[PDB]
Amino acid sequence: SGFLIPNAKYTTTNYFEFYLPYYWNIAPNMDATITPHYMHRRGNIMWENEFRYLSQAGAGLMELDYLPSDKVYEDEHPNDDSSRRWLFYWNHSGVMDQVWRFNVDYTKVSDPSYFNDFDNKYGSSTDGYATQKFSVGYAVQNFNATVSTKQFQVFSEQNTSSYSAEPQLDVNYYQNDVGPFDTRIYGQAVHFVNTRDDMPEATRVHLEPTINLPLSNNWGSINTEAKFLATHYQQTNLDWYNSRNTTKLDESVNRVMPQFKVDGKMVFERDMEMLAPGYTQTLEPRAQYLYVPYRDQSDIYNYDSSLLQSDYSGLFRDRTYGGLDRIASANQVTTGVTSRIYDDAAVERFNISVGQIYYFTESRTGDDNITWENDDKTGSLVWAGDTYWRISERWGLRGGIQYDTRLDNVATSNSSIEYRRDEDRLVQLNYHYASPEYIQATLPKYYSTAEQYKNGISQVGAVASRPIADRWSIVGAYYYDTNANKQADSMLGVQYSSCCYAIRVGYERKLNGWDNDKQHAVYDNAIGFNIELRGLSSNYGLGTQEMLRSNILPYQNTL
Amino acid sequence: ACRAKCDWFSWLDDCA
Amino acid sequence: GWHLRDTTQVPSTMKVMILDSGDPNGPLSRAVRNQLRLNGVELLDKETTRKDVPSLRLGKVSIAKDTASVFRNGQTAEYQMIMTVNATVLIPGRDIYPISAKVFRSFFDNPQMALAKDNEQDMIVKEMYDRAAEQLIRKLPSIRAADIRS
Ligand SMILES: CCCCCCCCCCCCO[C@@H]1O[C@H](CO)[C@@H](O[C@H]2O[C@H](CO)[C@@H](O)[C@H](O)[C@H]2O)[C@H](O)[C@H]1O
Ligand SMILES: CCCCCCCCCCCCO[C@@H]1O[C@H](CO)[C@@H](O[C@H]2O[C@H](CO)[C@@H](O)[C@H](O)[C@H]2O)[C@H](O)[C@H]1O
Ligand SMILES: CCCCCCCCCCCCO[C@@H]1O[C@H](CO)[C@@H](O[C@H]2O[C@H](CO)[C@@H](O)[C@H](O)[C@H]2O)[C@H](O)[C@H]1O
Ligand SMILES: *Cc1nc(C*)nc(C*)n1
Repeated sequence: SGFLIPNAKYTTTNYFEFYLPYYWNIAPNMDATITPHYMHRRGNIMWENEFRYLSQAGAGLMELDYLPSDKVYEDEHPNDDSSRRWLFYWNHSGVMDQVWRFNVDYTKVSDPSYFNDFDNKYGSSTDGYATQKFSVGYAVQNFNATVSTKQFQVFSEQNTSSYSAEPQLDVNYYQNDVGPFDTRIYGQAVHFVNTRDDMPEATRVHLEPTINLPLSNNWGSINTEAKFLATHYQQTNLDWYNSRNTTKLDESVNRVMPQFKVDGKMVFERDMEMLAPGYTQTLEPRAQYLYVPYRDQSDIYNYDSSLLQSDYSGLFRDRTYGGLDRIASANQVTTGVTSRIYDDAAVERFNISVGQIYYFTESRTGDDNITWENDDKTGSLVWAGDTYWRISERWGLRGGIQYDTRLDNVATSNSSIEYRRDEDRLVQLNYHYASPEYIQATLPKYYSTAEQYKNGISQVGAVASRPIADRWSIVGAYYYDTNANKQADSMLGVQYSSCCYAIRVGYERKLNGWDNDKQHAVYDNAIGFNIELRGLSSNYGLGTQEMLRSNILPYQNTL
Repeated sequence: ACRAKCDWFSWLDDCA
Repeated sequence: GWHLRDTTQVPSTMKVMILDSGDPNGPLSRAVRNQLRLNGVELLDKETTRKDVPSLRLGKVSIAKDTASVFRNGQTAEYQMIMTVNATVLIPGRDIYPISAKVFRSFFDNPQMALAKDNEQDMIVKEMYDRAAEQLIRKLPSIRAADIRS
């Protein structure tokens, strides 16, 4: 086709930026866009190319941005070979014939400081790493086999060492007519490779046959499950690690372990005539017993096992860590209770869940390095709770809290209250808290020792959006950190929508980095002007929704 | 690793 | 005034139904089929000649992963994951009733164990579908309440 209408902006990182997009309708179900983006501080034109396509394999979008030379980057890195910057992005997803599944999520940048300097369309300055994943899968009603590759480019210059699966094959098989029992089998073959040439490399082969007997009534349910876990590890390039650590990794490792889990739920109902005529209240208790014997996993390097968050839903999870490198022993009982309140039309209006985990014996993975605030090992250690209340068709409220006895404090908490008359007219308040003890426990040591990490999280966010005269839309957002008493994100936006065009003016002041010299955060102020031509589509919205997604902390509908 | 005498199907702590 | 639930979770009219989706082998369809089989519901093929049977069509599934909170340097700390699922339950005589499910999850980010975090994210997704399935089942009675009134 032809040229699009240009847009512009002023930022504190690039001064005046001018965009000159050009559309290119190459054919049906595939088009392209070429954008010269002139930046004045760097004094050069970033050539951006976008390619959107549809095909039998699915739908995909590619992006390639290239800046041949940079002035700020040249000044900051005088000994660098070249100052060119580039970005490659590819997002593809498709299902062919209902059985073949293709997924691609690939992002690559020249340097870790790319997203702090340029616009955030497929990336962001809040991202800590870039993901490069390919996956091809074959799925039928009782079978699925997926082969995928995962690589990660880490931006933080603390430790660039990372692990990648190249490749990882997962196989799942099911059979639900083996007498009264339901059986399934899971298998995996993974190759772990590290970017550094001195880190260990591994090959893991895992098998997991599980058999479960479910039983149900109109008022109760009970499911028993027995599973076996067989894992074989082949580890190489482990001379360097063994040379400095007392704990020695083994080349060939075999880990065989059973697991027994019994879950049960009850449902009680009553007609809450005291509060409202015809309203129903359901009290659902739930219990679970989990037993997995200890296995010394100190001679297996941790490649993809990390501690998992324990919300109310996560209290009944059968695993403490993701992946399969660390499998903590367990002799525990989880007990929870959920109360729901339905109106006359059988529509759920209120729910509140509270649960806890009781440990009969300590959960040991063989290699215990977590730094807790106390030496509590057995007893009611983990408590979780959540609530969701629909006060009306416009008011909604959500909340969640997680308390851990070993931290001697509330581990995490979050809350939000939203009013929403329509897509355009809305207000929302939210709060997020993560204690410093939780940050120290479930993160690296330099997180605990860093000034920008050790304070934890205490963030209060306000969002508002209102239309005026059926043609103007005003959107505002303000996220503020109570610990430092400093703003984290701030955004304003005004859009005027007409019959054939829409004019949008936006402004955002956001946290953008850290100044190690003076030890204070860096803020990036941007203000952009963008006009778009209407009339070619039935879209007559006021633009509030995509304006609310512009900032680094995008709006999410909590109903 | 493991021990001198261990059972693959054990159900006990140290593969007893 | 408490008492045990004397009625089944799925309504008696929807005991035998048809599960139709555009991704029958997808994780959401598998989770919904497993949840329906848990409640003693008999699922038929979409080509079934039996009439007057309610039909549940699963709509688009959207998964978003945004940043909820950030550190003092602007790096993300908490990732909030949102799952939105839509479906329509058609009673062939009466009408089509739309239902939807929203699942909220969150997890902390750690670049140094980033691959492990990705595995955790996958596990979270494998949880969320199941939760969404339960939510859809929990709106099965209300549709019945929407049918008797008309
Ligand atoms: C679905 C809900 C019902 C599930 C079934 C009931 C589960 C609870 C019983 C688990 C059996 C294990 O036994 C339960 O835990 C430990 C052993 O593990 C016992 O504890 C005993 O042995 C342990 C050894 O581990 C000693 O450290 C402890 O000092 C001693 O009291 C508890 O006294 C008992 O309550
Ligand atoms: C339905 C079950 C309950 C969950 C429902 C949702 C309710 C919770 C959401 C609101 C969160 C309030 O947050 C809760 O109070 C404050 C922060 O506000 C923190 O409380 C803090 O108080 C003081 C002063 O800062 C500190 O010395 C203390 O150590 C710390 O705990 C809690 O650790 C946090 O958990
Ligand atoms: C829910 C309501 C949402 C709307 C409210 C949020 C939008 C209002 C703007 C708040 C942010 C403005 O930021 C506030 O003022 C100016 C910028 O204006 C910042 O100060 C800045 O000034 C200029 C930009 O003009 C920069 O060159 C300078 O380096 C910087 O200090 C202050 O340090 C901050 O206190
Ligand atoms: C490594 C190992 N070896 C044996 C014999 N048994 C177990 C459970 N584990």
